[PDB]
Amino acid sequence: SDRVSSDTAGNTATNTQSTVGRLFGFGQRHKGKHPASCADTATDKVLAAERYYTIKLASWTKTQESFDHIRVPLPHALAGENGGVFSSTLRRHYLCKCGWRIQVQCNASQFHAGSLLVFMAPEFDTSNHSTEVEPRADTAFKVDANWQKHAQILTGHAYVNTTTKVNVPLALNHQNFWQWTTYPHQILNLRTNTTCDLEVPYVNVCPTSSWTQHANWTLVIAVLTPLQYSQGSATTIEITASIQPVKPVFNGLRHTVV
Amino acid sequence: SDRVSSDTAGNTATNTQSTVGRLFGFGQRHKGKHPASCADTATDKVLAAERYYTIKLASWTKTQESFDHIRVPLPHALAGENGGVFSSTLRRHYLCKCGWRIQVQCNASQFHAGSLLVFMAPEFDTSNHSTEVEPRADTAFKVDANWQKHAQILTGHAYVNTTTKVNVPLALNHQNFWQWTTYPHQILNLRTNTTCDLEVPYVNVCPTSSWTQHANWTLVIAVLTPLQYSQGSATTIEITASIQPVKPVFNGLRHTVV
Amino acid sequence: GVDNAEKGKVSDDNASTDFVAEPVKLPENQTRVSFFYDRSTLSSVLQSTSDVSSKFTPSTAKNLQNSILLTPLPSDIVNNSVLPEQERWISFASPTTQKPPYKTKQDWNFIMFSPFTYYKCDLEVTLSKNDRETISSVVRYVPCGAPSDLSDQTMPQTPSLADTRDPHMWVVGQGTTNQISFVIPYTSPLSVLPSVWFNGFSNFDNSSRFGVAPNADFGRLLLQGQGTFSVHYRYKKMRVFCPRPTVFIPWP
Amino acid sequence: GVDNAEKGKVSDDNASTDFVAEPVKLPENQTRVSFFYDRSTLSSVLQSTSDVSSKFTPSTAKNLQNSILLTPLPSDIVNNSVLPEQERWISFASPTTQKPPYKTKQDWNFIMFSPFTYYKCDLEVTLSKNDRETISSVVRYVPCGAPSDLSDQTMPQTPSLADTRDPHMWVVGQGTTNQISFVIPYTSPLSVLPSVWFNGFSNFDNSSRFGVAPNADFGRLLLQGQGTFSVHYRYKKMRVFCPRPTVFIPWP
Amino acid sequence: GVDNAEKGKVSDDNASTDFVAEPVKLPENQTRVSFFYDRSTLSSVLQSTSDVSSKFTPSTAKNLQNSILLTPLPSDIVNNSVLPEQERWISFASPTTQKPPYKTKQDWNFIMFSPFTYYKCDLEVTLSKNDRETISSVVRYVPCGAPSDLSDQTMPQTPSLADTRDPHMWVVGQGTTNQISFVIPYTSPLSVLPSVWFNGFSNFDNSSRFGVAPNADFGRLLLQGQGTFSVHYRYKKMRVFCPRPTVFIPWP
Amino acid sequence: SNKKRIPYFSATNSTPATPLVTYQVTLSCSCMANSMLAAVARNFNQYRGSLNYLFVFTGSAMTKGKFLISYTPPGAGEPKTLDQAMQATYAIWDLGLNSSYNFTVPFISPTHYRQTSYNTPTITSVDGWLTVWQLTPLTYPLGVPNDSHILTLVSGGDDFTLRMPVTFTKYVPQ
Repeated sequence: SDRVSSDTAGNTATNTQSTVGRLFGFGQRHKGKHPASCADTATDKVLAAERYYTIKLASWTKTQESFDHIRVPLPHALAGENGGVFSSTLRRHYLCKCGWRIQVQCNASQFHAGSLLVFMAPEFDTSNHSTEVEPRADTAFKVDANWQKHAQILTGHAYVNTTTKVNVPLALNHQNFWQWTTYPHQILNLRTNTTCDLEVPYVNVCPTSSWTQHANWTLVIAVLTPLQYSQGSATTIEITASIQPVKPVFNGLRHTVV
Repeated sequence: SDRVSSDTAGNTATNTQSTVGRLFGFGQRHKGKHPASCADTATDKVLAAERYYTIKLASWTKTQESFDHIRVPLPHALAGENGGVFSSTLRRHYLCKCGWRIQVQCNASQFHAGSLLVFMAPEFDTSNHSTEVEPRADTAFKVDANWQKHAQILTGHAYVNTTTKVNVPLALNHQNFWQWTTYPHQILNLRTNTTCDLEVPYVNVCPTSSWTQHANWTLVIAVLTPLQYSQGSATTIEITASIQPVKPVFNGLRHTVV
Repeated sequence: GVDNAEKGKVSDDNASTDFVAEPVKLPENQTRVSFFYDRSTLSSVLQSTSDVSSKFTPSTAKNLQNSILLTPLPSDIVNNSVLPEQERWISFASPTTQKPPYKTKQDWNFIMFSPFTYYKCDLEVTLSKNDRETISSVVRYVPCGAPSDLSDQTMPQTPSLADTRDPHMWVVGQGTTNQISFVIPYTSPLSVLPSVWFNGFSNFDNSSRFGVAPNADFGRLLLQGQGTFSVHYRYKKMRVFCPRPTVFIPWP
Repeated sequence: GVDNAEKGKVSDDNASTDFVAEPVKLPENQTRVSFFYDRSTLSSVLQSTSDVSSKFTPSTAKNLQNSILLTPLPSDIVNNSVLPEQERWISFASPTTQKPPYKTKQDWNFIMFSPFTYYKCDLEVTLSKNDRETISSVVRYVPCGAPSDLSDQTMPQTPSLADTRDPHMWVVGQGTTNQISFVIPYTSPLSVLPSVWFNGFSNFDNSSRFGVAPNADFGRLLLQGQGTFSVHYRYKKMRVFCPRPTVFIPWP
Repeated sequence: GVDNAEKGKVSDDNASTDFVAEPVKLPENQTRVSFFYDRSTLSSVLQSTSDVSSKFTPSTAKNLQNSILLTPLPSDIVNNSVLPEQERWISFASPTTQKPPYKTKQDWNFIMFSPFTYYKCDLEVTLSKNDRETISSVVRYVPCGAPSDLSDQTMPQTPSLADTRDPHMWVVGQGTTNQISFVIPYTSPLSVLPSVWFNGFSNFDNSSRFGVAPNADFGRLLLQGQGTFSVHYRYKKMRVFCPRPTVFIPWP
Repeated sequence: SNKKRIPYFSATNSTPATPLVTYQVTLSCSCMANSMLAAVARNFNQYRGSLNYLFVFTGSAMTKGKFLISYTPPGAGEPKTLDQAMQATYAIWDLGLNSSYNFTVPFISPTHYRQTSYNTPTITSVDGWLTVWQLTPLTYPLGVPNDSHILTLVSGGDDFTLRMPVTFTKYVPQ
């Protein structure tokens, strides 16, 4: 009913029929103001970049447990070729400042059970935790390919070998997921909605970001209640997301990164 | 004196100290209006694309004769990686409409002699003439690597074998260079100026261009008077150009071309 | 007086600038583009050997087809095309002589003198029978890029060319004067037509003949009935854009 | 955006509804029904082998009669009828080829494109001689459903078709141009004519050919004099009612 | 009453919503961020074995350096760095015990309770001598990211740390009370400091230790003179941004 | 599946890496050959304006799912992946209470008018493709047929126009 919602962005448009509204993190929106830390007049209002970029994220199975999650580093998740003009413009600029408008999608049925927590978090560790190796430029800002387990992050994850780990009780990349709900979020309850709509402004340690070195925002999808269904019900349950950079402004035009 | 001129465009700026003014072809400028043939709101006012792209063009030697020339297909000359954000945006759009602001540079000395004709021409044949082979996507819109001779274009150049050429008196790609001066132009006389400044609006058979199939504008540098100098004078005389797409507007956003 | 051609333009002077003289200008307007091109010039020739009441079938005979592509630029059968297409060059009809006639159709006056890159206009077409034998012909006009519809007769003994809603003309009898004339509007999907060259391809895989613009014509004329007919073009409300070089002429 | 086709109709959107776009509408009116159908299209063919000064006698020769039933729909001799009647289907002329011409007369353009159930209009008829031999013919127009009057001559050596008060035309001589044209008003007793099918019978004992409406035509044309003549129809002040499917086209 | 947590937020109710009750709110403001953090908490410890009039030389002794990195987050010698750098994790001092003390320096109260992603504030530092022996020490404060200047004495028998224009303190004598306190302004080139993690690198070749922000501190404190000194931090005009999870606590 | 012509396409509990259907935007598409739009357009030379592609979900009320309908302008060829398709004009269609989705192919052209038909495709007669992808798999409970049928229709949009009356290439009915 009042749950039918359409949202336009450039030459793209998202549509849902089970929305529970859009949550604005910090009650703020990125207004697109130029960073006062740059003298060069920024490149902005690029319609071809102010749109929704949709990508498949993961398959939800009965094996996932509460707090298992998928991470989507930003803006990096869209710095690839599929980032269209947002990407091609980003790659050719030293700095970028922007917010995010996101909708994650996931449908099941009236006979399926389970729920996900969809949230945005600033300075949320996106590094690989299945190794004791130091994170690198090409391994630190990648969209998770597999669901991440939860136990190994409560007290953090030090990039040191297994035997040293014993004398390291806490790492600064710790994430007490029991409170992940304090981050701007929404819940995707299979019985209620098939979409979640969020939007966050630009936050960072500085006016604009040298994105090549920093993924300030992270979109995270964690299961809260495990997926359940009986014999006969659809077994393929997938999660998708439409990500829109809100009024991105670019500074420091230069040759592209490789 | 009044010949010192600076021109800003985005994060670029050209400077000359021997200008003879800027010539506006057809006394018109591209105002950046959206094409009425497209329903989608165009992407425009991209500061990172509204700048001067400078490239080396050719070496001028005593062997060049009157009317030998170098061609610069547009927008193709800048559709490569060195086209910066203008290029990366162009490659991801079906249509593009724009004008051109250009300055070709070439210095010598008070002891050198010779002159060049710098002009812009619409629908000026940019195909390869050193073969009887049909022009292709990757050979039709390339910036000349070598000076083009003049004799083989007065009556055109048919893409047919040498023996058939005998029964083909005229081809539609003919260019009576004796009148090349009827095209918006300027002259680079070594004794007078080291730069030429031109600007042309957008002209074409239609509202906006499917650039992938058409190079509507061509920048041409032809020698009018052969280069001369005595023993001892600098022998390396090179020609350069700063090309700026004037208020380009893009329509039909899509995945990139390869 | 002195000037600087490198500017890109110099003043248009008269005798009074340097000498003790007066301007001698007299009003004149026969140089206006619209007026100059608003007159009929031979631009094509057509030939048919089949009767009116029969099925039209594309044919060629000594470089003459029974259909025409309406364009002042060179047109002819290109690489065994079913109907005439716009050419990119002119060829002699004879493989020996090295002298005209050419095998390609065009308005010689337009090709030899078209100092512009693009043009816009309506087309007044005149079709005349080359001999005094009583005419009996049917002509079909097909708008730029529209279906040629080279189909069979749907009814016995009827001119298939007339079996259409497309504009068509039918002239016959001793009361007629062996000719046809009419005017058609600009029908190309292009805003303006390229007068000489088109620096590009017409399809997305860039496989077409480089140099020829897509749908750069005023349609076509298909004819049936006995006879050879000459064609004239008259450019109505002619408008031209972007000055460009004229065809080179051999040095005397 | 979302909608519900089960309603029976959905909105006509433009790019602005879902995207950042603008309407791009340009004025155009060549799609108006009246304008579209107000042009001559080949719709029939007639043939006669008897002279002007003789008694008109219904004849057939290789599927061509010397009289016509004025209707865009298929018409032909039906079950040995004296004159052509409206058909319910189209047949090939040849029993072998499986290719046109068809033996039935009709306006192919109307049959292939008549997206309406009923229509109303006046009829402009054009009759043209298929060859340049000097014409000498008499044509009789008989209003819809009126007596054909296929009687003998009442006076020696006179065209029997002209022996009427019915509208008739007489063209002859080297001063003529071998054609005839005229416009007739809608004369059917029906308010509007069925454009494709008529789901019923025409008589009270329901013995007629189901599918054909009674008096659904614009009359007939009887012709005498030597020659084969093609016929065109032009629908004046054309009005159509109740949208309906177009003729199906084979899948490419 | 009912609600929908999927919205992202639900109402903050009191007993009156569902029951026959009244709000019971009493004014209170000791929960304000500024007030809460505006108090001194142990955050570091320093140790020196060299006299005042000597050249300062970076040293370590049982996990205690003679210089400090001013940051509430864990700091310590990292991979043989000359001076303490910000750590990414905490380690026990003992390789056996699996019990504190830790070898890394930090404000335990800040680490254990910092429910925000970024913070801004001035720093009030307190330095206290761990025993009652008369103090005789010189401390040098170096702004965030400024040169450490670990140079030689330019003059004989003078404290090299005092050989600077940088803010420095000198306390000595039986009239003193063995402590030093002062407040420094936020000096980092960053607008706000990351309180827990920094999801990125600090250099352009992304070779730094991922997780540590560039220049995320309040400077450093170098000390010379005999003794062990404990350090306290007091966060003045404390401002925090973006709520985030607290350190997890083992289940009772 | 037997090369027979039907007014719908199928979808099920999976997300193919290729589009479920692909329609080239030309009033000449064999795909819309028998639509009223094409039937009328065949008698005109050029068109201009929006095109409306209406999709009606006919699956059960218990079936859910999301489609990504994309319109890719020409120049770089047909989109080969979802990544490419979503880089052009697109709308995400979510199933639910409302049964159909009205998708508009914006009129994006180098020319003001476009040809209705052609001998060989040109930049004035062929305008790209409309592809519908499965964003999320069609999902449903037990006791529901795996295949859902989506009806597909076309028509001119609000600002759609045709011009220049002509006769199309004749053919023999069958």
